[PDB]
Amino acid sequence: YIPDYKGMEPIGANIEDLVDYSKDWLSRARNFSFFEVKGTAVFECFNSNEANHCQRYPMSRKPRNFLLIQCSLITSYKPATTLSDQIDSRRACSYILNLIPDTPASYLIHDMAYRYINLTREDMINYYAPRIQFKQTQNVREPGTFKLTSSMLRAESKAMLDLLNNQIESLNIASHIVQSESVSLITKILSDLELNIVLDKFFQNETQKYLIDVLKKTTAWHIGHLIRDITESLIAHSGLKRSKYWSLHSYNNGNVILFILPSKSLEVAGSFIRFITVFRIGPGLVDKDNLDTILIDGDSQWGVSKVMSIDLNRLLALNIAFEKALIATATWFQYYTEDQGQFPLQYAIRSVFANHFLLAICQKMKLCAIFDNLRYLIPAVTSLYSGFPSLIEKLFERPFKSSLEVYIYYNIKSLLVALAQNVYPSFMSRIVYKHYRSLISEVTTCFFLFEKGLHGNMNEEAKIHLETVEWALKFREKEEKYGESLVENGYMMWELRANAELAEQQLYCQDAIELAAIELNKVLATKSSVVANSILSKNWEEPYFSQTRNISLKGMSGQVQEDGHLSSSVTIIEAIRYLSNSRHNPSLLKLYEETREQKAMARIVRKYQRTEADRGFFITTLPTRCRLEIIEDYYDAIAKNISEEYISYGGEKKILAIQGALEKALRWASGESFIELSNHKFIRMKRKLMYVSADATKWSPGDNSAKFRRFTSMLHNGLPNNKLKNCVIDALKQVYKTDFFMSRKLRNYIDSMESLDPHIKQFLDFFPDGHHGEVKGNWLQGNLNKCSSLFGVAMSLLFKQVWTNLFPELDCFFEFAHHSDDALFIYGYLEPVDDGTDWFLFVSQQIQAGHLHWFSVNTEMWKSMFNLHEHILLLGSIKISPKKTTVSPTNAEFLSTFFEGCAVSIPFVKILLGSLSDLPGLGYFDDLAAAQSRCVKALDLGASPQVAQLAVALCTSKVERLYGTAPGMVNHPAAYLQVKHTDTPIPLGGNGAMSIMELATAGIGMSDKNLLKRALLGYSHKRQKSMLYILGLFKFLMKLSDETFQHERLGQFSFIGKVQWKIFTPKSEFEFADMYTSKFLELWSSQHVTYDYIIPKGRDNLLIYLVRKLNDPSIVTAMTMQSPLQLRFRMQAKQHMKVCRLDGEWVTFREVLAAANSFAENYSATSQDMDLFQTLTSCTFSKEYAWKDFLNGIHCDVIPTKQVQRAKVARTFTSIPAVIGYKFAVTVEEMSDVLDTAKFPDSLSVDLKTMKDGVYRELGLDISLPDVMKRIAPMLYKRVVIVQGNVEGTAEAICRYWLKSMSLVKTIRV
RNA sequence: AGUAGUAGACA
Ligand SMILES: [Mg+2]
Repeated sequence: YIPDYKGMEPIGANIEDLVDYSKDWLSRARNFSFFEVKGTAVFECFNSNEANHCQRYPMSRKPRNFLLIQCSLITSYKPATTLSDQIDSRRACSYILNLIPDTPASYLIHDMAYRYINLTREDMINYYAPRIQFKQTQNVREPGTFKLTSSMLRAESKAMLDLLNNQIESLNIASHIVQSESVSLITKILSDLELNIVLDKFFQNETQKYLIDVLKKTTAWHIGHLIRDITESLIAHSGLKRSKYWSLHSYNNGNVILFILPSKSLEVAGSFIRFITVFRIGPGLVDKDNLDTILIDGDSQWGVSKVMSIDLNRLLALNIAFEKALIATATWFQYYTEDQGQFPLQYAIRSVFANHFLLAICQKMKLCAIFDNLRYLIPAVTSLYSGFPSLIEKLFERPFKSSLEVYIYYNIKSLLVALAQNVYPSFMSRIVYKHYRSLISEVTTCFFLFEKGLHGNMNEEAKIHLETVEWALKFREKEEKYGESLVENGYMMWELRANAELAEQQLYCQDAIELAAIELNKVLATKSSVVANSILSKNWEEPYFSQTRNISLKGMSGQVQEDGHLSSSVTIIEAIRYLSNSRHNPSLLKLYEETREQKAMARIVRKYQRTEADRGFFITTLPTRCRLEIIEDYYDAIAKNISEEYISYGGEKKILAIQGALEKALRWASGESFIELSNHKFIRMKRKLMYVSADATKWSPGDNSAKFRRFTSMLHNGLPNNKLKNCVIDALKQVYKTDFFMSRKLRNYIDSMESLDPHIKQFLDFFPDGHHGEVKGNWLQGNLNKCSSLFGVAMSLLFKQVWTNLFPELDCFFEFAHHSDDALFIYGYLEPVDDGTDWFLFVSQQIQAGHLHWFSVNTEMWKSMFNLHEHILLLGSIKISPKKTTVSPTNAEFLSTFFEGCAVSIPFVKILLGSLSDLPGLGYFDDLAAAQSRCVKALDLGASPQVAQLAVALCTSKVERLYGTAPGMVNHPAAYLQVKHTDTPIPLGGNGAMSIMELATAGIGMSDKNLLKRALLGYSHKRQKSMLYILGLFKFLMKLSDETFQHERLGQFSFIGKVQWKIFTPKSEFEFADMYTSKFLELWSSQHVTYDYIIPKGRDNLLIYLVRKLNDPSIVTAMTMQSPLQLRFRMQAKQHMKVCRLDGEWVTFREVLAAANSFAENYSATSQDMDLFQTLTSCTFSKEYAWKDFLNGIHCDVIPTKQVQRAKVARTFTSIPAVIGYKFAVTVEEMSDVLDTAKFPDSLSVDLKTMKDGVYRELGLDISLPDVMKRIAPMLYKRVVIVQGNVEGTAEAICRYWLKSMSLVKTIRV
């Protein structure tokens, strides 16, 4: 009933006071926060920092290791097999036993080789044996492992084993010999890595000859395949049962030997696989200084590497290193083609590929940090004004331990000085780009070559708490200095006029807040009805827990335990706990009323990102989520009506909106300006633009949340009262003070440290009880993004109003874009046309008339614009970053996107590289669909069709080897099915090879429908046995879909159906999953069919619906699987385990294949199946085949005219659950719940009448039948492309554009 | 010995 809360009275702020304050503030010279970019300045910065660096860190004489694996190749590489491994291992051990060991590592490999060569015939039989026929032996306990006890170890090998189970220096970058040595070493490595050892046709001319056929002969290519084999062996050894034993593998005809030492299993957290590599000395990933030993022979040298301990993250990174480098070099290839208008030469391509492969091999945190610095440094020295001195000072705040670090520093220094001298010379080549986009993209690809979360876990666990503790302490000092009331309620403007120090972060001006709210109300009042309806269109009377966001599997804080930590749970568990302990299902406002007295609590956990410092995100408790949901719903509803706020936009509508803003800015500058003159005359003026790509320093931490309260009390909503407004203000008051708990991991770490250094003592003092402290003002990051972004928009509008009042004679222009801590400001200013006469005189006349603030607009008035905008933003506790903010007349950066004028450049390599890590863990069909979907998303984001096709091939191959369905593997369909690999349905291991264009247009499930059409046509034409077999396979798939339940249906949708996979089974079975028996759950699902499409709105039925949710196969899998645990997928999927679902039991994929074959061979085509398949072929091809028909029928001819590049532009591709619920509703509670869910309960029947007819026409099926509509319903619930300028928004034109871009350098006419 | 680190770790 929206309980009445205390409101806040206005204070009557006057815009005249702020205008006169700005008049005074602009009469003095103001120091610009940025520095001009010149070659001499950057050179001086580098020189000073380089000379000062030697005092920061102790002298180091030995460069540290940078290569994770050391190996070498002299000949072409062949993939390893079992027999090949056996013969290679025998030959390699024969070679090794003839060498002389001197280091303990050489002694250890000698002992391992002796033990392996002294293994019997039976041991060699059990060794290499598949899991089907493996039998335990005295020496061999696992298929690929042997035992090597201490009775068979020398003194040196045992010494090495003891070594394994036992301030930071830096090199001299200032030294000119250290740089030379590092450059020589890295250059030698790179040079030896380059040593040579319809769309399909276009791919053949271009992507094969100049990209694939060039890099296929390189040493890097074959070394990458060898690294894949070695990492596959190490992954196989990392199993929970195999890891405690020794292992010996050989590659390249016995030239490379991998010795795997006993290791902690990689299924555990914080474990390392330990291994040694012994190889023949030659070209490749060789670092002689960091090699453990070199054993000489009769003109043969054998490099023995150190013992390397590698974690799961780096091992999985190394496993896909070849594909990573390949996609990176292909992206570089396309970008070079776009920039230079020509294909790169062979030497440059080989160099780029070797550089990418070296970067992917060296998965080290320090190189990642260096590249993270570089991706910000490059925009700094390429701008007009930037914080490049601070960025260069930050680049030197690190020790350079490895040779690669010194080499990269050398290259970075050279590139930055050359850039600031000015044409964009490349960082990893010797080409001169014409566009800054080519350069920034290339270095961003280099940055994305590093996997996320390479940081040290223990250090980062503290580094994520440090900032929150520090800024809470700062807030405490501010409260002590100025008083609690002044800090919380803000300072008045008359106080700022007396104390100019008041303008700083965590302090705000009440007058500024009110004036900004007035400026926003000037827009909000012209759409009062729209704003009010949007507010009322929220979940204000809907029950709280009947929302998907309220029962999700995302993290949640529980209650303070006996030890004092905050519990870890998920949202659904807390929802079920509250519902069990409650009597009804409360509303959002009711839930806030019940839990208002409890206090906001939070924890911080790692985000696991690839930045130099890992930011952490906060997990709060339930009442905190209620308060935040109230505030964020209110402010999202209000902010949807503001065009300068960009979080409220869609996922990719932001790019379109910022494009429109840029067109407005460029249209304003197209023209001229006129300044009236004393004697009714006019001084002409030229319009100019200046973009500020701005970041915000400590956007949430250095903030005061109370500033929102008054803002909320003054923002215009069309509601007829203040009840909801007062509730939002109350909720904001209830998040002002929060409990911040430290993680138990950091707590135990500090508890294990005995004595404490002073900084750790200062950090620990923030927590009085030792577990949680109190944070004021700071709204936790990602909790009030919409509110704070709208507040920043309001402050920008306040600056606009103040500046307009300041200079009514000046017709300046302003465009503002806010996305929280990201901002894009566009200042349109005026310059004298001819010389400066009649303008300097005019400004002097204005000064002589008392308008002293005109001193700021004498020259470069955009500087004064930014100064005043920054000051007014600081009035609202918003600091523009002095380092991360760039100022430029041409180039802008916003939302990870680069603009040059109005052009758009989105980095598509990020999602392309993430496709290689795409693993939903739900099945072969689902994972293939996800990978292809991400490749299609890359195509929409600017990837070329050829590069997208290459990534599609790589991702499909990766998924095929992941699930064992590729030819020669155990789950290959051809071994058990009487059909071909390409004629098999995809859910049954069918071939995933499919062109990118059809996936982009037709869809993801096109392959199964095409196979169904082929089988139907064959059977209806000549009645083959093979076509009847394929139809029987489709029938078998349809049976499996019927065996499942409607409420258990996730992932991609296939009408034919697919196998159901359960992959991860928890050992604890979760909480609240046993209060209702399985029989009860299935009977309830049988007798309550309305709830397979809607959520129950009553507590009694919603508790059952939620307890049933904890037993979904896709829920227990997703509630226990982590991002890298795809490691386990190499054992229980490829080698195969009890994963798939068949006949109400969990079996292997092999059992599913056998059952499919048996059902398909004994299959007869009936009339019902005939009609069903006919409808499927005649209804899904009425639109999808038209895409295939459009692509096949069209013809492309290559015009001899050379391709012309152009600026890119973003174009567009131009409730039902309640309906099924109403259809299936029988009981009174089901009807009530579907009426509540439905927005228009009265029209529902008519809607149902429209649903039956619409499906009967478009889908050719009647929803009156239960099974048909049950199959149809998942599909009934159903894009922005970066193209060239001439392409229109019609969906028939974007496919045409893709066909035109089928060739990278040639023009195509259709 | 590795990863990591001017927060003491894996161990
Ligand atoms: Mg920015």
